[PDB]
Amino acid sequence: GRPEWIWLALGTALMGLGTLYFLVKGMGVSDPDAKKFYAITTLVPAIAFTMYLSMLLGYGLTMVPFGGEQNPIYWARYADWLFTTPLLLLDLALLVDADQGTILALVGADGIMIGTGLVGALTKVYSYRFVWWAISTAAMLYILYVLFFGPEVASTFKVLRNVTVVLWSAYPVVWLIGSEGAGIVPLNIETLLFMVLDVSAKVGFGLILLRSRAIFG
Amino acid sequence: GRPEWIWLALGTALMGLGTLYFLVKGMGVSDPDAKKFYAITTLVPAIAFTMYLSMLLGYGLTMVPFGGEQNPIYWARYADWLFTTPLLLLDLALLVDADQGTILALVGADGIMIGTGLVGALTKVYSYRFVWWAISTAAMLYILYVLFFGPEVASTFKVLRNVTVVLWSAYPVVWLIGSEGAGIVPLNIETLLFMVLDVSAKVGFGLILLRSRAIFG
Amino acid sequence: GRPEWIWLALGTALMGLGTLYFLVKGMGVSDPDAKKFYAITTLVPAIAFTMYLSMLLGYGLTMVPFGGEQNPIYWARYADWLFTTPLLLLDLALLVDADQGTILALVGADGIMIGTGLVGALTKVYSYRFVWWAISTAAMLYILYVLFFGPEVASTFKVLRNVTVVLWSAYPVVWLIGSEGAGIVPLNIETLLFMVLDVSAKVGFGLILLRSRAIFG
Ligand SMILES: *C/C=C(C)/C=C/C=C(C)/C=C/C1=C(C)CCCC1(C)C
Ligand SMILES: *C/C=C(C)/C=C/C=C(C)/C=C/C1=C(C)CCCC1(C)C
Ligand SMILES: *C/C=C(C)/C=C/C=C(C)/C=C/C1=C(C)CCCC1(C)C
Repeated sequence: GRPEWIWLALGTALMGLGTLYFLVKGMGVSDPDAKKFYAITTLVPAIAFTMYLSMLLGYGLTMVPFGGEQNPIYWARYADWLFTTPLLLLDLALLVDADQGTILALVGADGIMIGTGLVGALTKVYSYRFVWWAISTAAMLYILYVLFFGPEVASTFKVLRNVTVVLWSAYPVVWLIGSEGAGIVPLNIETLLFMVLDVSAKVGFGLILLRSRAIFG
Repeated sequence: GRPEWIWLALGTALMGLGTLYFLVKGMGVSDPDAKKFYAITTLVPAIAFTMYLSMLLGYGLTMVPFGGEQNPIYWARYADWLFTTPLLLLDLALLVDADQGTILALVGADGIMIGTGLVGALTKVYSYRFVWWAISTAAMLYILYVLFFGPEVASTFKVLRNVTVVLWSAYPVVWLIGSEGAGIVPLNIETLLFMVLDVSAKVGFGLILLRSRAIFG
Repeated sequence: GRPEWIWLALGTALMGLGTLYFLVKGMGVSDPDAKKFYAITTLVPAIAFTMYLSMLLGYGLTMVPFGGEQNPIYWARYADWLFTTPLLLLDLALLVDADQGTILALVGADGIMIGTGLVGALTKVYSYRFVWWAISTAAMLYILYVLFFGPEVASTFKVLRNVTVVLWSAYPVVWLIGSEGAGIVPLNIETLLFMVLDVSAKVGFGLILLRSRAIFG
């Protein structure tokens, strides 16, 4: 029905498989630290899976009036990211044994990032949408700042940090030019971009982490 | 007005009394571990109380169109379970000194279980409701799996585990045959079943736990 | 447009500045304990800032029918308080090294306090609104009870405790006489009162705490 459906179906499938793979891979792990990383990393795509399914079936989709039109907004993404983005930061923070003050800063900022993103997404005054985008972006930049200025461990963290910064930074650009923002890129193509980003930031990120010896004490 | 009102009133009352009883019972406890179990166990029915009240007054009730009808759906249950089910798992996990990786797995899975349950409850495409029910059930079965394959302590945990598995497993069956699912059992009877299950899984479970010497260090 | 706009604008500004001040002030802190207090205390007004902005732009405002009228209800306050009030309790609890059982009690009770407040705010049956207000108030009184009956540290905690009790206690009175309750005080004046309370309980509270040597190990 909706041209973006194929990407949602493929997104659902790839999150589903990634979840199952990490579930299997994690069986037999007894190391307490390793358990933590498997739990976090498996839960990410499991949640993403349910929200991709939500969007595919049309449950995670609403219409937001602005700019003199009914704009199709997939709210289910913010429900996803609200839980998955903090968990991904938690993998990075636990990897470097970050202290609780820094964890709370990252989680807090993340919560704000997604929350303002959501408000932006559903705002009916076109111009205001972008005020929310700017605040959320500030919060993202704060997160990237902490990650950078807040041997196997070092090495794996550096790789996952670089992966994070490049992928996460693309989301505000996609949002801004997409159907939630300027509407210069059509929803179908926006949906494809977000699937590639999400699968890379969840399953891609997850394969790198769970194959490393850093997760083990 | 609504025939199920009596069960909601009785549910409200019994959660209310259970909360007060556990509040009193917990006064004077100085043991740090015991405090944790009293806090968790008292908070469960306190939350359940407010949501039963919500449903009784009609605040926690919405109409969901599907199958060519306006179906009365008490959404307030998912608001309740979203917080109470994780807390009940937290009692069990703390009882056996489970590690944080296992706690996060259980909490995560629980969140998914209830979240998908909620989406199912509010889904307007009849057939899709059951896709959500199946996912949520998978998550429940994962939880039951971890509880089983993930002396006073051992003994009390075994009793509370068995209580949990039997009561929790009935919820998907009640949902499936109830007004949220197949609609072969009328809402009034469905409401009665859920009250008996909820009071047994919260106050019943809570009496067993708070009377045990396992809670003490 | 709305006469209360000036207070929302001023509220937004003052939370914004407080956030920036605490962000700057916190740079260079290396002490793990101090980090925790800076993270918590900076995040409070940051969240408050976004919700004040929400209300100013009109996003955090809905109309609730009751008493034969369309009543303008700023729901964005409960979204704010839901996260900021627990964080403020967390500052106090960490200050006195409270145990996890007490933290969970305070957080739990807080969650209930705000949650019932929200339900009250949006309830369409006028008389029921006040049942919810009474429950939420009970939860508040429980919180105040725990704070009181549950040298620099002692001294700073006593000052912040006294600040908390006096400011927090005014909220139910403002709600009750305001546009959410009895409607004897007009929304503009209610909005002013809440701004003064919020800025005092967040920035005021935050200046006292972050200037103390108690935050340091
Ligand atoms: C699995 C999903 C991931 C890792 C998603 C990350 C999402 C972001 C970093 C989104 C950022 C946004 C902004 C900074 C501006 C406002 C719009 C958002 C929410 C797309
Ligand atoms: C106090 C409440 C308790 C212990 C409730 C537990 C609820 C469940 C285990 C519900 C499970 C469900 C499924 C597995 C399938 C989908 C429908 C649900 C949410 C009823
Ligand atoms: C930054 C905000 C703060 C510290 C707000 C605290 C809010 C309260 C203590 C609100 C309490 C309420 C009641 C006890 C009764 C019901 C209405 C409420 C939610 C206003």
